[PDB]
Amino acid sequence: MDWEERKRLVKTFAFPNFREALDFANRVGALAERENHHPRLTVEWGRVTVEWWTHSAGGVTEKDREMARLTDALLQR
Amino acid sequence: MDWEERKRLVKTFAFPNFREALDFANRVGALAERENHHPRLTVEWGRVTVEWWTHSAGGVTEKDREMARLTDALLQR
Repeated sequence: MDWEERKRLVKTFAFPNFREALDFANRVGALAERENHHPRLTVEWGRVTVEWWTHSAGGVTEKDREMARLTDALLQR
Repeated sequence: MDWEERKRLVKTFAFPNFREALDFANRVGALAERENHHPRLTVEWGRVTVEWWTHSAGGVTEKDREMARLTDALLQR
């Protein structure tokens, strides 16, 4: 599945367990630290939901889309 | 704040940034792996929300309360 504007940019990533989901969340966290823009991450067994938005703007901005693309890049598909 | 039954057992933990919130989430994850019971974790700047429930029971069980107490213990207040 690709990113969707739900006002936030959201995508869920599937994993075989909790451990791998948490591992991915940590990589997204490192990315957030580097770009000075943080997501809302939801980690549970087999899934990580990543949400990007800009509070001040009350929605999705170019920075959020950049973070979404950098998040997908972490998968190196 | 103490744990509250919202059917799940929920509590939010405050932090000064995202990094420390993620660090705490990882400790809760290790705890979950040891006890074979996993929470739904929400990590964002300055906060980690921890939710415990048992799917099959459709609510909060003794195991969830045990996990809540073990989660607080991680803080070693």
